[PDB]
Amino acid sequence: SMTKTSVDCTMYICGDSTECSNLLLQYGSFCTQLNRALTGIAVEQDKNTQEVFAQVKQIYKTPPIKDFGGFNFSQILPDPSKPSKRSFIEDLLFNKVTICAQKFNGLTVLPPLLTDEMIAQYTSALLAGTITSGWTFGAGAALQIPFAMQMAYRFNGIGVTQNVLYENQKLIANQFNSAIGKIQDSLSSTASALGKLQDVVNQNAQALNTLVKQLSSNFGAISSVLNDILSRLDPPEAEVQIDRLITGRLQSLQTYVTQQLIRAAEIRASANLAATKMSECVLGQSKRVDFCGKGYHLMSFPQSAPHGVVFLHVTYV
Amino acid sequence: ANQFNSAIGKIQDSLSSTASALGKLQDVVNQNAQALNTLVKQLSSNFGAISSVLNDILSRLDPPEAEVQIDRLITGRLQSLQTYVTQQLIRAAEIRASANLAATKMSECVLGQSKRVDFCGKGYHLMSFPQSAPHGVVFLHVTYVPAQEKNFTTAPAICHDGKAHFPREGVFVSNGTHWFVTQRNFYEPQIITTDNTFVSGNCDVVIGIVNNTVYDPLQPELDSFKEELDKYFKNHTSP
Amino acid sequence: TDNTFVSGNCDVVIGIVNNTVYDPLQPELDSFKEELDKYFKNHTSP
Amino acid sequence: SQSIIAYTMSLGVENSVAYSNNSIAIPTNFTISVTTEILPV
Repeated sequence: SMTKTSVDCTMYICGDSTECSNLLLQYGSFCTQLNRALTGIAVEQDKNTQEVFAQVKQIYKTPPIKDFGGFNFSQILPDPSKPSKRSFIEDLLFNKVTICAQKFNGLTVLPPLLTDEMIAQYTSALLAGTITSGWTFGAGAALQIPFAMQMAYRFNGIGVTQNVLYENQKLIANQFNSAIGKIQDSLSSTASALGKLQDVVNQNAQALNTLVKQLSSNFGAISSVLNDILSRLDPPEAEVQIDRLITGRLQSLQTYVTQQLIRAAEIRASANLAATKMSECVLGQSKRVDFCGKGYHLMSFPQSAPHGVVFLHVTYV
Repeated sequence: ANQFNSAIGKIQDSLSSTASALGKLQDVVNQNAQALNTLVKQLSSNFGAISSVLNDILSRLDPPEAEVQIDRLITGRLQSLQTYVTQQLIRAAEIRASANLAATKMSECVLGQSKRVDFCGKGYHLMSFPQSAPHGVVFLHVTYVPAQEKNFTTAPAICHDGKAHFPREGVFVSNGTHWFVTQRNFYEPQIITTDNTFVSGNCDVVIGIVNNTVYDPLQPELDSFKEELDKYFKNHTSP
Repeated sequence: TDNTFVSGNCDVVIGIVNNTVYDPLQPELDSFKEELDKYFKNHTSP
Repeated sequence: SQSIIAYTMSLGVENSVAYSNNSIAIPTNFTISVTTEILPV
């Protein structure tokens, strides 16, 4: 997802002015199509978040006993001592990736339907169903299976005979547990590790900063401030100067909405890739070559992150 | 056959009862209606000109002023087509994307069988039947969904003679007194045999392994020949 | 003989090599020849 | 007696999985389901 933005072009272009508002009525639907475009984008942000995260209709929960065959999931599963059900790796994800002027200039940001705890709750249900029941809870009734017996089928699916797990289970568990320690260390050490999501936060900040700054742009008028034109000029000259601001501010909204529709298609494409990986890497096992990380796919662990989803792919190399 | 025939009766009733059932195609007609309605409505917009009607400019203004007012309508109407065509290229990318998804579901869901998870409806994909619809395609996806789960006691492997037996296809399950192999997508118990399993390593490395007797289909087939073997020698001692 | 399957003669495969393929039933039948022959050897004594 | 009420949305029905290192659930019966999916072309 990306920041839900609703901009009232009526206040953006003609901020607190009835005289300007009467001039914007001469351009008609230009104001309407801009509000409909941003409303459609905002509605699609909840669609994207639900298509990727809301793939289960039951709130699955983890057992009080953590006997997963030696595999230590404590860094990817919820932490009851915290006010939100985030894991140790999810806390690194939200701590590594991080406004008043925007709302003051008619720019309104809408909250997601699934809050930062609700998205983490679906992630907890995806983790609980995956680790206790394999792919079966996505395709039908949740079938419990011991996790070490689940892994054997995982190895069978990639052309590794089931005896390789049980004859080497202690080494395979040590390799996973050591690799998850390296996931925590890598994500805690590099500031740019979430660069894929930092580009979404940076794109929204640069776009909304351009959208606010363009209110101070003259566009050829004697002033960017509608009150400075109306304080100095009569009804004949003030309308001539205000039309320069209406055309330029109108172009600044069409530029913003065009960039948001084109970026919304990038976020739709990325949410569709995340939806297909949520089904095929998390809710299943993928025989698709290099689709769930480099190597032979065993399984993936989902983790929530700011405006996105993080896949921890486990592969046989 | 009754499950398919009854489910198709429910598809008929659902599609005939709900008005929003084809909402994905109704959004194509609705988007084009709003886009073409805005495209025509904007010809009545002044865009700052003395009138939206081009003849009202030419009926009132000379060659000097009429060109200035006409350029207001040309600029605004030109922005109307640039906005329309931009929205049409952006929507055409959504139609290309949805047609490419439908083309890949036609090839993998209709022309074949898809092992892809959740690509050809919810469940294990059996088949898909195409049906045409206004501006789109409707896929009737037939999927196997596991419905009546029962809990069984299970083991990762069977120990028979100090050797570990692993399942060929299936999982080891207990009815409470006996052990059987069964497939993970339908409970049908089968006798734990040397053909249903494969051997690898001793019985110490498998965590949770259990003891049982593994049936050898060759054992009674050779024991019945051992009694024939003994009667063959007895017969040849007599002449 | 369970790990492999038969198809065609030994001339049609380019690069084929010679080896002995183990028959799990062969020692199970060799034990029947050794039992038969020891019953005959004992039966010559009385 | 009807009115518009406001509530925190439920994410789904709650279900703790009965996980154990010696128990497995197997489907003893199945549903052949026909599901409609509609794509614009």
